[PDB]
Amino acid sequence: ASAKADKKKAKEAAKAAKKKNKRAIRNSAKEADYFGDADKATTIDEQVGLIVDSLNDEELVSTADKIKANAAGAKEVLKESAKTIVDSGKLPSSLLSYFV
RNA sequence: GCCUCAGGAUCUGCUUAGAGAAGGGGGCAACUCCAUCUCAGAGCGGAGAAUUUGGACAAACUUGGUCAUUUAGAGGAACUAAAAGUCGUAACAA
Repeated sequence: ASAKADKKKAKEAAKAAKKKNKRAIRNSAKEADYFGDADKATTIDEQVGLIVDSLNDEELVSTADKIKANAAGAKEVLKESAKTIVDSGKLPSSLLSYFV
C-alpha cells in the first residue's frame, strides 16, 4: 500500500541519521587531518571505526557536536571517547593504543 | 520366503524463485549490494516403509494310485505233541 512506502520513507529517514554520523567521523580524520600520522592513517581509520561501532547514537551526535565545535581539533574528542570506551570495558586499550 | 513390474507413505539436499519486512552498507532525491524468520510456486533430485504384477523355488493339505512291512477274522483244512483211548492188522518172514 501507500502506508508501507511511507513507513519505508520514515525508516530510511531514521537510517539517514545513523549513517552520516559514522561517515562524518570517517571524514573528520581528514578535515582535521591525520595529525602528522598519515603513515598510520589506515590504523587511525580502523580504530575510529571500532570507536563509532562500539558506541550509541546519542554520543555519536554528542561527539558530532563536539567535532563541529572544533573542526581542526577533533583529536581531543577522539581520545576522550577512547578513554570512555576503554573505561566501559567493551573494547581493549591495545586496539586503541594511539588515542588512549 | 526369494527375484522382477509397479507403487509411494515418509525424510532430505540443490538451484532459483516472489513477497513481507528485520538489519547494515555505500550516490545521498534516485539506485545498488549483503545478510537474515517465513512461505507460495517451479524444477533438479536422492533415500524410501506399507502395498502390488509376473516368475522360479516350493512346505503343508486334499484326491486317488502304487510299493514295502505288520495286523483282525466266524470257519476250514492242516502238521506235531503226549505211560498204557477205540477199530482193523497193511509192512518186516514168500
